[PDB]
Amino acid sequence: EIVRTKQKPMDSEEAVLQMNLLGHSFYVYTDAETNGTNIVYSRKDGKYGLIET
Repeated sequence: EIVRTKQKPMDSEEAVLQMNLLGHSFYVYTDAETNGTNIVYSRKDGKYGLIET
């Protein structure tokens, strides 16, 4: 419910909320304290996963 434009930093829990509001399987964003690019995504067993940098 808030995007920049195809072609703000948040923590893991907030990215997941955005990931689902849009209905995506993964979401790329910038981390708050590290300021690095992270990726949260849904795993098959229902749990969430996160990739760093």
